[PDB]
Amino acid sequence: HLYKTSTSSTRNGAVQVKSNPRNNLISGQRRCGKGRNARGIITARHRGGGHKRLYRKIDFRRNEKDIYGKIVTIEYDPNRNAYICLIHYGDGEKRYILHPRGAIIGDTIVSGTEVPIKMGNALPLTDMPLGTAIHNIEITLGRGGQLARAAGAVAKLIAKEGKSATLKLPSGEVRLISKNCSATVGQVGNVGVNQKRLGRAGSKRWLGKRPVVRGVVMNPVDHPHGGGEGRAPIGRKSPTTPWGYPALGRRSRKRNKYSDNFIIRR
RNA sequence: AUGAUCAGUAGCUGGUCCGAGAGGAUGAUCAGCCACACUGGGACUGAGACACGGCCCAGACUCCUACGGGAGGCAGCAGUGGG
RNA sequence: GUUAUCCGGAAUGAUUGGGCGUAAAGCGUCUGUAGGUGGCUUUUUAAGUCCGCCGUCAAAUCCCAGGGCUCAACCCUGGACAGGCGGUGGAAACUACCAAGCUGGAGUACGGUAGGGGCAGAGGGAAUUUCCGGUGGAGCGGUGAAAUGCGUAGAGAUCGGAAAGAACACCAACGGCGAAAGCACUCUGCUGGGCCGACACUGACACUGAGAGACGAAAGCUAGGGGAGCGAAUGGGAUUAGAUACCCCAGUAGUCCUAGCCGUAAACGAUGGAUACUAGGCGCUGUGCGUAUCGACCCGUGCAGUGUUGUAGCUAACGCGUUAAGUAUCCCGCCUGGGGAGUACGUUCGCAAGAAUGAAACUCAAAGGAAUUGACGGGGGCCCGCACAAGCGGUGGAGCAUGUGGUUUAAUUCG
RNA sequence: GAUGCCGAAGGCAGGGCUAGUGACUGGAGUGAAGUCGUAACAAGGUAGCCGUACUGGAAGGUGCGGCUGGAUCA
RNA sequence: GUGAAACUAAGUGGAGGUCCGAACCGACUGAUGUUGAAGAAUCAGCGGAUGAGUUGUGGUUAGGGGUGAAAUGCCACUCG
RNA sequence: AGUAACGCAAACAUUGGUGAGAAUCCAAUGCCCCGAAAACCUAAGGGUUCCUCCGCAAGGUUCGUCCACGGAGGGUGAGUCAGGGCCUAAGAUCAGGCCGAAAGGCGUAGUCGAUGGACAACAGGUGAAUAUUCCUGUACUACCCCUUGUUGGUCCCGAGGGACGGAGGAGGCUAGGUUAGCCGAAAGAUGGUUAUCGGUUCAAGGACGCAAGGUGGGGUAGAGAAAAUGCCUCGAGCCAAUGUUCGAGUACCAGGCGCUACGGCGCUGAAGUAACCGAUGCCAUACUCCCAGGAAAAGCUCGAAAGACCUUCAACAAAAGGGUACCUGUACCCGAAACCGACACAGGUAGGUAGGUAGAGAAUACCUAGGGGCGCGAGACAACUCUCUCUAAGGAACUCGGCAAAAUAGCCCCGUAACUUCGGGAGAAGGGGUGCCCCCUCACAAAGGGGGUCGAAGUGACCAGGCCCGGGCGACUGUUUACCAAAAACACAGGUCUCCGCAAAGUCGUAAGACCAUGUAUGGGGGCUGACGCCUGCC
RNA sequence: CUAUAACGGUCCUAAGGUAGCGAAAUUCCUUGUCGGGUAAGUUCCGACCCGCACGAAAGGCGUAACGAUCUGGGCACUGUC
RNA sequence: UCCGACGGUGCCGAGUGGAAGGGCCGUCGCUCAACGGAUAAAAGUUACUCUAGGGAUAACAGGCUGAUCUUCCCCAAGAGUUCACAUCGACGGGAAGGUUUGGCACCUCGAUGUCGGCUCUUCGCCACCUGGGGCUGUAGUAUGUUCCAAGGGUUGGGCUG
Repeated sequence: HLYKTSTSSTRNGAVQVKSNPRNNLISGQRRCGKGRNARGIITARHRGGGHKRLYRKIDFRRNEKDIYGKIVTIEYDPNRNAYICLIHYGDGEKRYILHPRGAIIGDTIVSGTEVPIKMGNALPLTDMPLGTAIHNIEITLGRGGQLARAAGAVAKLIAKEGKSATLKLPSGEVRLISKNCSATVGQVGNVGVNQKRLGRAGSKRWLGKRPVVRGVVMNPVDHPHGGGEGRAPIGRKSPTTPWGYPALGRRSRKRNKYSDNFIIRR
């Protein structure tokens, strides 16, 4: 840790120390996915089970404009770890929005064109100096996708660029997307919240997904490779079904091809 | 902590040896005091020793035996063995 | 006579008697409890201290004077001493206690000054690298030479634009600030210390300080970010007898930020802090004054800071020299041969790497400091010989003479 | 006499501490002055050393920070 | 106790796939059986036991295909 | 071969009745076993196997006047229970439509389907077999219509309320139990005993809404948005186990009086209170804490640009009137021999109630209620086999292996090594006491501290770890070859490499569609490795 | 002084196995050798070591606790003998 | 062999006249070697195994046979101080027995369970001990060798299956 509110670390005593939640909810939920990795005919792509899910919620695109706000209190949501608060616009529109950084006390929070740049709400990139700290960009002028993982959701820019295309995605290198888009302009979601360690699985891993490791475990049928006294013919192409883990490369197009540039591969 | 407790070592002092002195090292002989006297423990007698040459019990040794059972201990003087 | 053993020689633990810039030695720097020390006046106490006296300090040793064994050793009279402790009757300057003050100590307020002091948040300029596009050509990069590498899927160079990180020229100065470490582009916000000046006020409320608490260059470590350049490691090229170095082309951790941790350095002025004194000549910052300051300036008076053929003095010498290792006082830390060691063991601290405290056996008789003479130097300054350079001829090639090694031989004699 | 308290000899379990010893093993001090380098001392010829980190037959090399008990006109 | 912090000594509280042990679940070892009670379990011991635990009911995937902490087991006393 | 077997080792016999005959039928006197069970109730399934009167060749691995056997009759009567009926999850189907050779797949409006949610009573008595349904006493809910009072009502809704989750830690209170009082009976076949045994019950509804550690009102104004934003005047509402009354000056009830085919029915019928201690029960769908922060709809309530309605129809309430509340199952069994396994095979199988004594305990052992003796016996009784007791000296010396046994195994207290990421091992190891009575209080529910005393033994019964040392491997818990191997196998978290800014990669599919994520590179997917510590070289 | 011979020379490769460990569940001959345990022990433990085919995350070297794991020893208790 | 290239030959050539093609004469292409050559073109495992058959085809074992192995014996230079044979005995030879190592693989793969230990034995012999004898470089006490004879008896543990 390097910032305040250090992550609690359960000292030794008995391998690990699970827990038992207990809270309340107030509307703002449909039912969320509750069928486990399936399809109705074939599970497809194994690894995925365990209960403890539900609770979906919404609010992403944000069509509201020049409307003040007031972040009431903070709140956490399953799956994605980066808070979501509950805010409270000047008028009284019940929403959530991705919890920026320095807030909780309400702060400003406001969307629309020509608004105070800091970490309010939606704000068209068309009106942005450099953009050293955005948040969640959108492929189009209406969606709210891309890096929605508030935590670590970073994507610098290139000061002022024409042709209506900039954005500097993290591990995704740099690409070109419409400029007529908007974002929360937060680019924050706490990094220490994910800095913590799982522990030793059991009551922390399975409670979210089935075993992630498979191993050779022999059996030429159960897996493209296997057999032998104990060792495994690794490297000799052993991916589940013609895959190819040694890079190779994918995603091939010609017309609607990738508009990303630079993209270094070391 | 102006240092308890613990561990190693040791009788104390008057004095002795050295040193110009201070100090340092010791305290054999003579004398005062303390402690012990086969080892551990205990009491009795008596003004006083719970007492080398007193008693009782236990232990390790030495010696006697009709082995049933008993007798001793110089860290008093002179001496023996041993070191 | 030898050996053993204590003391002396050892002012080599020094209380009388020593030291810590370089020889062993100030802990890396502050704050601060206990402890040690503490300005000036009067009164008082008089505990310490001092005077006298009364007890005890056994005798015998030791010492002084005097006796007896024919001397002496030895024995012996009296005295001295037993440096101490307690008590009583005094003395009162000093130290200490108590009371009332004073002020030069120290502290505070008022008004100003300088500074990279510190923390946080912004913003500014050059350059480097990278991405895209234009122009254009075959070379570029690099070295003592080269090569690896980048190049005609066309770099470099050049121009336009973008992204990003770090440090921030000049001013910078023998400068300044800070306890130390350390800290410099500009701005704002909060904040510490130092200094001067007419003063106003308290009033010694002080100094130092084991333990303890806090701060710590860089490197390193934990978690999360960032990453232009540089660059441990590592991979190639080159050099070389070899180089798993120096040098060349790349390059990871790291270097940067937040938080926590480790606490070490020629943490060096290698000379701990505080105070009072002792010859002088030049360089900063505040303030007073100087025909009305007519001026760049002139004459003082304080803080901090260099050099000095720096004097006395001090020092082994080098050197220091009122910011002295000069003359003194207060208190704390440290050393008392070299190697082994600042390691081993144990305790404590740490995530780890390790830090702190700290031995002995054995072994040598030497380690070490300054300075002196000379030599040496792929150190410097200046100078002389075919010494080089300028030039001619020659050797090493050839046949032959001769000398020497090696070989051979009974010897192929010796130097 | 019996009984009870205290109680030495002696007995049991588990620790601390100390001396001796121990396959094997680390570092260190010496002796022929052997083998491979020559790292330091004159800028010893990439100045040296201190702390720290990594690497290497070895002396040692390299990075960062710092000092000079560094030569030189820089 | 420190200027304020970490610290420490009680109490409170309460976590831990924790410890012991029934129901339950899962089953290592020995014996009795193995034309047996039973086409394989019982008896005397053992492991787990608020847990990635277990169970009742219903549904979704099913063979060259599904599922699988994959034994290539299982897919209803059969099966790579 | 007529050998074995006649199916857990919870033994059985006797006096009578009936019959041709009965050890196993029935009746009576007992033994014995179980006692959170081989009791009862209920779901699934089964499904008439329940009851009664008869018969029995076959089915009951003995007979049988016995039977869940056969052959004839009789018997499941609730608007409140349950299933239909409203609503809804996984999921199925699914107009038009999107797709696919045909077939068909997928999928929405909409429409089905639960172990989910939503209105309403019990206590007695009666019958050979049923009963919260028959009967008696006392109550409740919803709809329609009517009467009275008041008031504006009003869709496939908006909003509120419904939707419940973990674990852990306090108190009260209830089932129920014990003691005492009271009532009734017996006061007694070896001594003593005027005191022994039994009962002491009692539901909903309604009122009460219970000294309470559960959970800020009200009024006015606002064309965009509004889980809403500003003032004023006073501050004291919901939810809720239990108890106390009415309900029961009743019924029930020990025990009698009569009858009796003797199984059982009529009549009558006293006491019916208090104190102490409860639980994994209830208020706690709570609260505290914590985090892997964990269904939907309807019923209900309220509001609806007061659109449609508009002296109306309706809404609320009152008589807590009157009428109505249609259709089915509901017998028996149900960790049981009528269920699932070919049988009456000790195998397997969800939920609920569940007492006394000792004990922490639904442990264990012995007793209640209640349910059984498991359906071949009697003698003999040697070898041998199966399940066990007790066993001189020594002691594993057996053996592939101390397998199998034995033993250890209670609580409190004292004490406890190497090592440690120092959480542990430490329930190490190794010891002592705890019985009973009396006294201190002639009880402060226990416990402790003294004294005295009994037996060989005092957790003395059941129940109830064996410990220590060194070493290989896997960190561990967990999972796995369901019916011989469950292990250093597998799994696990940690680390790293690689692919994807996406209608994803990738997986299912000829397609559509869809899973993967309504997430998103501290995401996710695939491979190897795989706790941590020191490290992970050259090519 | 034998061995050792760290040194050197030479041939062959992409580079030629570093640290640690090693007769270890992976060295046939090794029933190995030395030392400890036993009256005796090809079993086990501690080392040396000439590891025939140990070896760095298809992991190497350690490692508290944990496991109905595998191997060996001792005490109490056992006719298991 | 078949598939094909090309020349010659008016042989034929599906309406006719030609042609393509075919036929005939002549030649060429195939480590087609596993070469009387199955394809133009095709390597392994199966301790998961399954099925059809046989011992005419193996493994344990019986049997035939049996060089090797075991035992005994002949000639005999020498060792044993001397001396060949108390004992032993080189260079070679002849047999018995039969449990070793093999061949055979004759009878059994519509099957006869491998080793070892434990329990309980049976027989023979060139029996180690007890008994009766010869020689002895056997003094005695004890041994060496040989002959008859087994009547009987003939061990407990550490380690390893």
